Amino acid sequence: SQSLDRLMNPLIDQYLYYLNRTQNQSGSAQNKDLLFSRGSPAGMSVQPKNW
Amino acid sequence: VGNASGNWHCDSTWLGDRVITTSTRTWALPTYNNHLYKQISSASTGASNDNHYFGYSTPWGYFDFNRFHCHFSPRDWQRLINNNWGFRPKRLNFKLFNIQVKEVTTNDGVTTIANNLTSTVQVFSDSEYQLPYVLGSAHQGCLPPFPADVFMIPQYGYLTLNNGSQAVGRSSFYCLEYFPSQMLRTGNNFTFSYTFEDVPFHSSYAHSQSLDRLMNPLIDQYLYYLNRTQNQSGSAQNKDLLFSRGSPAGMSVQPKNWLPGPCYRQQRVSKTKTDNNNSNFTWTGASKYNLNGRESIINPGTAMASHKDDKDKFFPMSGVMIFGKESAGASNTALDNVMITDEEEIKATNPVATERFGTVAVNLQSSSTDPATGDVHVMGALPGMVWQDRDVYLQGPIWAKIPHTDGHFHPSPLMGGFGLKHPPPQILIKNTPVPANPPAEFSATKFASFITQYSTGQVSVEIEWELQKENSKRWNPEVQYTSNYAKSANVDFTVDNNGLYTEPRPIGTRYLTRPL
Amino acid sequence: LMGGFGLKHPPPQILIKNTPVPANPPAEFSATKFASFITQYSTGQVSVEIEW
Amino acid sequence: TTNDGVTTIANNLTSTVQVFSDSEYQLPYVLGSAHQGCLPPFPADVFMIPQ
Repeated sequence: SQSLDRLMNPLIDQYLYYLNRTQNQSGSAQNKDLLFSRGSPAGMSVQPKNW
Repeated sequence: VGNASGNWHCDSTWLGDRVITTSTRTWALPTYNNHLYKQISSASTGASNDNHYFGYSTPWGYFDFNRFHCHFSPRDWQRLINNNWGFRPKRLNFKLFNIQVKEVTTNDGVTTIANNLTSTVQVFSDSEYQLPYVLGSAHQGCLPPFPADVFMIPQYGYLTLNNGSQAVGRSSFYCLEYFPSQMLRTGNNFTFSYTFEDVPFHSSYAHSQSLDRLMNPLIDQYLYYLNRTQNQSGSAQNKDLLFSRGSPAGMSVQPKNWLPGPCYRQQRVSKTKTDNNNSNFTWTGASKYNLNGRESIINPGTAMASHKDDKDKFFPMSGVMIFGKESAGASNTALDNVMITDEEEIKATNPVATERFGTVAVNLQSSSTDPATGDVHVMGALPGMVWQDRDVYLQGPIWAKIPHTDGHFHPSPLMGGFGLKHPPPQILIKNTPVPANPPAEFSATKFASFITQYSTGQVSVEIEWELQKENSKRWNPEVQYTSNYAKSANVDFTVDNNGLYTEPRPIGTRYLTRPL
Repeated sequence: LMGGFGLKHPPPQILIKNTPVPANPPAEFSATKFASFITQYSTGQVSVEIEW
Repeated sequence: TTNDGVTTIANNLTSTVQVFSDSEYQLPYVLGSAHQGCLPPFPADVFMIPQ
């Protein structure tokens, strides 16, 4: 009744982070930089799984 | 009513080959979804066929302590590390007491809170694993690592078979109200005991030898191998076949007996942006798997080393555990607001996540320009493999329910920890709805006038951990986790002037050594 | 030096604390540190018997 | 609770106060220093508990 990639709770974020954006937008078209974000129902395909 | 329902049991006890940790925290639980179940999905949103979902939202909350720091203290975590080759869960004792149901009302700015003595809060344990298990996913809302802290109970929500923001017929909708639950008033309580299944000890040790370096550096081998196929002699090239036997001189060519662990190569990323390639390869570059159309990125996948040699500045794009930093944001946030784990004590058995596994032939040499040695970026299996698993961390996960299927492979939770067929069951809690004043004549319409109220109370969790003392005749001292004896304005793992507990950095468990 | 008796094991410290009672929480989860508590105090008697 | 000058005090029957004795001397002993906040020499007097 559940897909391996869809087990997490669709109401709670994760206390884990991951590399969100490596381009860094700001109006300079491109400016490298490193940014991270924590999992969320918003983006499930990028959350850390277990299997 | 006027009598305590339980005491504050929180402490640790060290007993030779066993340690018992007991934690107690104050919790708070608000009414969720206004006593309603709701259908949720990715319908009419940012879309993306790789982020679609279909599930439901329950008015229930749940207790979770799947984080190590919920039980062990920094000091305790240290004692465990510096002195034990391994450890495992054993028994579990859950207590729920001092139920305080508060009733709240507001009017014209005035907000007064009162006690609803004659109110109940429902609790039950899914000890049959009939409900969707959502503790395997490293979510927030667990017991605060700091005892004095107060936390809220996370809301329960599950997902089912979804077809792009649209469910199927074989999808499942569960009602938690269809479960027998124990109702508790202010003078009641709830206890529960659990027994962890038999699982292997966690590797709290680091190998003293590399898989490729086991042989005796003083003795040759009675085995030979093709040494040179060119044959030097002054004719530039003259074919011929020559063999030689292994020797300390050439260890990389000696016949071994085993092979490094599996490998699923990922892209490399430097901490120094100035060293990084341009563009946003976060997605289009990362490694992911394809599951029924919608493909998902791969977090810590195959247990592979983070960085090699000195290059401690590199790390897999999505092959390492990254924890927050108290004040860190949700979307933005730079390096100085995150903590990246360094899987290093694994370079002796497991390959490097960024580099290749090895090289393989691709053709023959029959008058054909040989060879064909091609790089390997994905392996797995092969009789003779030997590898270590991902290390656990103080703020890291603990256990994870092993999916019930026809088969699996080394069911070690990729995020680290223990894989349990029957893990600590989900403990669900819910405030009983108290309808406000009804009409004066019947109305078969669905009631919707409820008295807003919440509840608070304490909760105790006792866990017995079996240790595994170390037995090494290693002469030289060992590597130990220690605090910087140097002068400092802030003491690690404490509180600031504003009163806020912060965890300086993540801590592994592999410091002691053992011969491979 | 201030006078009295020197005890290796003197009368232990007796610590007391009011249990925090969180005020009405939100309607949706927030992993942020809770800070909305109901202000309250406590009073009572205390007896001490000593045989000299 | 207080509001617009109005200050009313009520009973929280369902409330608890925690107590314990450091009988193992694990915590810093601060009774050696002649501090104030002890039991009032006069029985009828009322005192506050030192922090």
